[PDB]
This record gives sequence, C-alpha cells and structure tokens, in this order.
Amino acid sequence: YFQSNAMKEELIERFTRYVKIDTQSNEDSHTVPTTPGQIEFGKLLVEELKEVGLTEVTMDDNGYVMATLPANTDKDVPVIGFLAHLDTATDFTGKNVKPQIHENFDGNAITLNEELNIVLTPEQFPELPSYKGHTIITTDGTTLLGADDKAGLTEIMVAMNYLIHNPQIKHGKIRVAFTPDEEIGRGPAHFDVEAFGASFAYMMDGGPLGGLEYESFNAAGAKLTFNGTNTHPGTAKNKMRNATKLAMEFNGHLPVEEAPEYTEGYEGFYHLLSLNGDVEQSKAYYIIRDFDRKNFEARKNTIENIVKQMQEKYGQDAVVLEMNDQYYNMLEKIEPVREIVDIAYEAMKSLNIEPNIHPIRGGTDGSQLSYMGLPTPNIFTGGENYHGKFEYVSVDVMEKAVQVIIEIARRFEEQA
Amino acid sequence: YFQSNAMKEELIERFTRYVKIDTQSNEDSHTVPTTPGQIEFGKLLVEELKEVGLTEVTMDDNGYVMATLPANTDKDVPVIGFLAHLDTATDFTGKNVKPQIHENFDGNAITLNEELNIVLTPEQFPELPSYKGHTIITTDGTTLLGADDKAGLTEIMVAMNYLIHNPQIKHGKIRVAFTPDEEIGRGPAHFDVEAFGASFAYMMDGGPLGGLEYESFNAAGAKLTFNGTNTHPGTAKNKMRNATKLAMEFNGHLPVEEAPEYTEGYEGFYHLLSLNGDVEQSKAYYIIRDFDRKNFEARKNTIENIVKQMQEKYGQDAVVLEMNDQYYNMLEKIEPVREIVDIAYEAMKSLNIEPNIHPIRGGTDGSQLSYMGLPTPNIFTGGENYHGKFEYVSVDVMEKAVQVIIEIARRFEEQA
Ligand SMILES: OC[C@H]1O[C@@](CO)(O[C@H]2O[C@H](CO)[C@@H](O)[C@H](O)[C@H]2O)[C@@H](O)[C@@H]1O
Ligand SMILES: OC[C@H]1O[C@@](CO)(O[C@H]2O[C@H](CO)[C@@H](O)[C@H](O)[C@H]2O)[C@@H](O)[C@@H]1O
Ligand SMILES: OC[C@H]1O[C@@](CO)(O[C@H]2O[C@H](CO)[C@@H](O)[C@H](O)[C@H]2O)[C@@H](O)[C@@H]1O
Ligand SMILES: OC[C@H]1O[C@@](CO)(O[C@H]2O[C@H](CO)[C@@H](O)[C@H](O)[C@H]2O)[C@@H](O)[C@@H]1O
Ligand code: NA
Ligand code: NA
Ligand SMILES: [Zn+2]
Ligand SMILES: [Zn+2]
Ligand SMILES: [Zn+2]
Ligand SMILES: [Zn+2]
Repeated sequence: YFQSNAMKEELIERFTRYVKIDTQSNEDSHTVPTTPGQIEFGKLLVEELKEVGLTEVTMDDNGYVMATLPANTDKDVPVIGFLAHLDTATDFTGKNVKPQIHENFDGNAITLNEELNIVLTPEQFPELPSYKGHTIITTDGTTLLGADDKAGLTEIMVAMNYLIHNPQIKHGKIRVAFTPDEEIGRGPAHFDVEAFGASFAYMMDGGPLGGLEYESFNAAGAKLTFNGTNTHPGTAKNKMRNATKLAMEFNGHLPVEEAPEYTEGYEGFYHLLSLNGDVEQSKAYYIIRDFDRKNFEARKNTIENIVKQMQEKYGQDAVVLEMNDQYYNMLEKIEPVREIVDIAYEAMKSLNIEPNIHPIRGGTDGSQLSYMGLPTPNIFTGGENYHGKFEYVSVDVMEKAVQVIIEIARRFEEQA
Repeated sequence: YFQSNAMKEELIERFTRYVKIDTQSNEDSHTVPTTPGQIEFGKLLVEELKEVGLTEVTMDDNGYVMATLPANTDKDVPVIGFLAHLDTATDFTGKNVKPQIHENFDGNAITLNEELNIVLTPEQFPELPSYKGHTIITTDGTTLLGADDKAGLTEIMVAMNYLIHNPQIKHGKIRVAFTPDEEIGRGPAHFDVEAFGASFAYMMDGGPLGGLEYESFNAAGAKLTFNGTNTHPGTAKNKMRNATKLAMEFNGHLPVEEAPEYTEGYEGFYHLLSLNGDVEQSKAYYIIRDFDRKNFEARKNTIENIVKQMQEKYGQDAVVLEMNDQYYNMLEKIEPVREIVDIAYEAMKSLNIEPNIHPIRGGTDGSQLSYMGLPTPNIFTGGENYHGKFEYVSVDVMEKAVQVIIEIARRFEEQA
C-alpha cells in the first residue's frame, strides 16, 4: 500500500492546488503569456521544481518553465522530455474552481450543484459508469476543472519527485517543460527546442486511460474565387455567367463521400467551410486533410486539375485559386525514432494498461513540436469532458499516468 | 410635303426643349416626384397642353399631369389613353443635355465629342447603319439623351396637337398622362386610374420602329434558409450537417437549363441570385419567372416539393422557405380587350410599319397598370441605346409613332 498511498496523496494535493489558480489564456492579449495567471502558476512551479530537487530550473521572459532531472546511470542514454501546458480552455471560466473529490465512486449521476440543479449524468456521459470504484474529481458546476492540462502537469511533478527519491531506479537525463498559451494555438511559437535539449519528448495532454497519439493529419487550406457576369435576368441568354453556379460546379467535381461528416479513423477529406457570393463573384473556402502524404498531394492536385479544367472552359480569370499547406503528419518525424512509441506502448502493457491509439484528426502542440525537431507523442492523463463544467478526472488513472512516465524513463536506460 | 414638314419641325422643337430640362429621378428622395426637375417639366407641359387646346388639364399634388382631348364624333367610343414618363434614368446624368441633330445620316460612326474622343460606332452598335438617311439626334457624349421617354412624350403632344387642328379626323375622347418616377419603380404607386378615366391606354415608351409589347412575366421571389450543425472537422462523422451543401442539394434538384442564361423569348426560368453561408446556416435567394400561368404555378410547386422532400430527409427545421408572388403577366388583362392590340397592329400595318412583338421578360409600368385595371400595351418611340451617353433617336421614326397614335384614335372611332 505504501507506493499507492504516497502517490494518491501527492496527486490530489498538487492537483487541487493547481486547479485553484486561474490560468485561462486569452487570445485578445498579445503578451506572452497572454494572462498573468499563467505567470503565477509558472513561478509557483519553479519553486516546486526546486524543492523536489531538480536542477537548471528556469522560467524565461515568455513564461516557459524548464528543468532538469540529472542522469542516474553510467550509460549513454538519450535525453527525454515530458511536457504539459499551463493554461485552461477559453470555452468556460477557469476562475475560482472548486474541485470536489468523490472517493469510491458508485458510477451513478453526481449532483455537482444542488442550488443550480447541475448534475453530471451517465445518460449525457456514457463513459461515467466505467469509473465505478475510482476516486474522481469534478467541478461544482460553475467552472471547468482544468484537468486539461493540470492533471498531466501534476503527473510530471509527481513522477519527477518519485524518481529523485528512488535513486535505485536508473534513468538518463530528463528535461521537463511547462508551457503557456496552448489553448489559443500559440504554445509552440515561443518553445525553444534548442534550449529544451531533448532528443524527443512525451506530451502529457491526452485524455482517458491508455490514450497514445503519434499520427496526425497533413493539411492545406484553399480559397476559390469564381468570377461571372451579371445582367438583367430577362436579357441574360449567352451573356450572364453565374459565379455561384461555378462554385457549385467546382464542388460537384469532388467525391461527395470524401467529407468530414462521412469519415473517421485515417480517412481524409475535402471540407467546404463557407460559400458567399452572387452572380458576379463567389468565394468558397475549403480545407484538405489526409494522413497519407501521397494521397494528400493527390487531393491538392485534384483541386488544381478541376481549376485547370474550369479555366479552359470559362477562361483563366473565371477561377482563382489560393492554396497553401498548413501542417503535416507527425508520423513522418516519429518514424526515424519509432522506438519512442514502442517504449511508451511497452510501458503501458507492463502496467496492465491496454493502449488506445488515437489518430489526431487535426493538429496539436505535439504534432507541431515534432515538425520543429522534437518528436512528441501524446500520452493519456485520466481526464474526461474537457473544456466544460462537466470536466472530471480519475485519480486512479492519474496514478497509472505517473507509473507510465517512470517506466518510460527506466526503459530508455535499460535499452541503452 | 406639308404634313411631314409640320410634323418634323414640331417634333424637333418640342423634343429639344424637353431634353434640356433635367428630370432625372432619385430613389434616395422620398417626395413625389423625387426631384424638382420633374415638377418643372410637368408645369411646362400643363401650359403646353392648354395652348394646344386640351381641356381638363390638371397636375396633382404628386406631379401627375393629365388632360383631355374631347370626343369628336357622334358615336359611343371607349375612352382611350396615351402615357409617357417625365423622368430620365438614374444610370447617367440627364443634366445640361446638349442634343445634336444629324440630318441625312450616312450610317457611319459619329464623333459625339472631339475633345473627349467619344465616338458612336457601328461596331459597338450594329443597328446604327440601318438609320442611313434618317435625321437622328444624339448627345454630345457627356450626358444621356432622354429619348427614353421624352421622345414618346413629344409624340403624344404632337399627335394631340395634330388631332385638335384636324377636326375632319373623327375620334372618341382621349386622355393623356405624363407621370413621374418611372425609372425608380414608383410610377404606378401614385397613378390614379379612376381619375384617368380611360378603358385602356397605350404607353409610348418602347424603343425602335415597330415595337409592340403586351405580354410579360408572371413572377415570384423565394428565399431559402438551410440549417446545419457545425463541429470540429476531425470529429464530424454522423454529427456535422453542412448547410451550404444542403443549398447545393436544393439547387441540384432544379433543371439546369431552366435558367436566365440559357433562355429567351417565352421561356421561363429559376434564377439563383445569391448564396451566402457556412456549415451552420446558408441562405439562397431565387426568382421564378414564366409567361404561362400554369407553368409558373408548377415552378412554385416544384420548389415546395423539393423543400418537402428535404424536410422529410433532414427534419422540418433544416429547410425554411419564404416565397411570395411579385407580379403577373399583363396578357391576362389584355385578353378580355384583345382588340386594343389588334388596333395597334392594324394601325402600324396601314402605315407600312412591320410590327415587332417583344415579350417583356420582366415587369414594366404598362404591365403593372394593366394589373390595376388599365390594360396598357407599350408602343415604340424611335429611341435606341437608352440609359447611357450613346443614346439616340430617329426623328423619322418619331414621326411614324405620331402617325400610329393618330391612326389608333381614328380606328377606335371607325370600329365603334
Ligand atoms: O513508399 C512511400 C509511400 O507509401 C505510403 C503508403 O502507400 O506511405 C508509407 O510510407 C511513408 C513514407 O515512408 C510512411 O510515412 C507511411 O506511414 C507509410 O504508410 C505513401 O503515403 C507513400 O507515398
Ligand atoms: O532527436 C530527433 C530529432 O533530431 C534531429 C536533429 O537534426 O535529427 C537527428 O536525429 C535523427 C533521429 O536519430 C537522425 O535521423 C538525424 O540525422 C539527426 O540529425 C531532428 O531531425 C529530429 O526530429
Ligand atoms: O386552358 C388554360 C391553360 O392554357 C394555357 C396554355 O396551356 O394558357 C392559355 O390560356 C390562358 C388562360 O385563358 C391564356 O391567358 C394563355 O395566353 C393561353 O396560352 C395555360 O397557361 C392555362 O392554364
Ligand atoms: O376597360 C377594362 C378594365 O375595366 C375593368 C373594370 O372592372 O373591367 C371592365 O371591362 C372588362 C373588359 O370589357 C369587362 O370584362 C369587365 O366586366 C368590366 O368590369 C377592368 O377589369 C379592366 O382591366
Ligand atoms: Na486541429
Ligand atoms: Na423587371
Ligand atoms: Zn490540453
Ligand atoms: Zn484543451
Ligand atoms: Zn422609359
Ligand atoms: Zn428607361
């Protein structure tokens, strides 16, 4: 019982302290970090990292916190990193969060707030019953919780504290980073990979037990402008050209089923975001997504070919194409160092956790960092229902996440 | 030569006086008439009508001028009317018009303005050469001319002056009206049909020689709102519903060739005016037009049926239809008194004019007046290139228009 007692206690102590700090980010601010709460949280973590005993504890002028757990081995082991973000979602308030601890959960509905009649139900959240017997933490219904990503951050702190206090567990050098403004898309913008100094890293910002993510979409955006000629409707024969119809003609050339509303898993798509215009001019916006690089390029070429075909029919000025790549599949950067996914998978299996591979049907900080030279899979944290008042987390699962971090560290050293 | 000498002289004298008065209308004004120039023109015409010798010469508080040519017959003849509008187009300035008289026209290009290099060419206007030998009046390239509709108005004045001075030509009572704000769509709004007191009338607001119009579109307008559900693209399967695609699905059910850009003559259509929206909501505007009443109603029912079909597929709230009739085919009102078209046709043939029937692929003041209880065909005036700096008119054709008015009046009396 000793190991679990110590870990559960510490997880709850740190997590409840962190969620009580307002760290919501705000895109309307242009400082880095965007909100002062992130600076308060960072300064608190700097002191916590120093008290645990990590070295090289820094917080840069942009609020990025980094620290080192020195190697504890005679072997040459790659430097590995663990990452988490400081901020909470812009969707709902993260101010004055009142965490509620529900031990030995019965798997039934939880009344978060009697006065406001706010109830967390299994009907609305079918995964709720699977947490029977766990210790879960919820909000009081008036705020989100911030398990995304204070649960992952807590797990890193608890795992580092465990390692430094268990020198019999050998490991190479480990770097940790706590970063601002992930929720507004600015996290990687000021992440200094050279300063971080790791070969690869694990982002602790997944969700439920077993989550492992390391593949993401290739992405491009396109804007099509169609130009026509308006005339009085009555005298339009062989003179009028309806730009809106040209837009519909363009869309008609795309495979109807290759759209987000019909696809999942690794299936790609074309997605029509908007169409605005009239007879004289119409503008359509699309995104193009595919996990397979060859097929992604083929989707872009399909658009080019349709445009060429319509320009030959209506003239070069009738169709104008703006198209630019946006981001790429992180698997391309993981492949040369694929053992980093194998070690995470093996770590989970060794702890009797069934891994759940989740393709990232979009882009994340981990997928962008991968592109920047820091291959970074995303690992589960135990959180559910992120970005709203019904957010909750299983402390039992948080403990499993800590165990995974420890096992990954030991495994890199053992295999070196 | 006497008849033609007198008529050409008078046509040019009156027409050139009228075009020099700025009578452009302005929709931004909400007085009736919208501009003071129309009041000046009306007051001038009241005095001109009195000097010709017409009776019951009135100008109401809204600027509508009416007058009577008393019957000159012992027979019971229906009261017939002749109409023209006071205002010029909003498209180009009608201020300080400088009419140019080109006698014995050679059918070649006319330099309207040497200083600004403005030239009226047969390449740009292929009908120009057909006027070889005529006396034509043009602008100086800095204004429009106002033949629309001061040519028709002049023709009415010259015809009434001719009738009163030729009492040997028998006719029933004739009423004339000169109306403001036709060019901004407000003419019929304050036209008092009861006060006008005619069974039917002829609008002198056609164009080239032989023009005769008495059939117009039935019309309805529709606005379709499509409602969908937006989601993150990556997690859209069986959740997202793209409103813009619903709009395209709706349009796809309509016959592609039944559109203004592929139709002429009596062919009807559906016309997509605009489409604006995104995944959550999209709005399309259409007009529906058909000369045949049964087919017009069938087009409306087709739209209703498509909406019903889509509501059964997606739910009642997914598609919202606003649809209202706008105006109707004047032929329905002409049919009970069809002899009024026969008399105009016969009048033209008797003067060796080949009638040119022009379906009205829209709505006009004549078609709206018909609906209001005053069946009103539109007769040619001799004007070409209306609403711009290249507007011109054939005085030879103006003379033919005067002859047509006279013949129509005599013919009603002869057939009574
Ligand atoms: O041979 C490359 C070709 O193979 C595809 C699958 O048809 O992708 C495979 O190879 C990629 C490049 O090494 C891997 O990243 C990918 O995971 C693998 O399936 C095509 O996409 C690619 O053009
Ligand atoms: O640690 C992986 C990370 O480092 C970079 C830096 O250039 O690549 C290095 O490591 C790769 C994996 O072993 C080698 O293939 C490569 O030659 C070496 O430069 C990044 O490209 C990569 O993401
Ligand atoms: O029988 C009426 C029926 O005939 C159509 C032609 O198919 O129209 C004709 O009859 C109308 C009603 O009297 C006329 O106005 C029209 O000009 C004539 O062609 C249908 O439109 C109508 O339903
Ligand atoms: O002058 C035609 C005009 O008068 C109205 C007025 O009611 O109809 C009258 O004349 C018709 C044509 O002879 C008759 O069929 C009708 O009964 C009579 O009232 C208008 O309806 C019509 O446009
Ligand atoms: Na994304
Ligand atoms: Na019209
Ligand atoms: Zn997160
Ligand atoms: Zn988040
Ligand atoms: Zn006119
Ligand atoms: Zn006009």
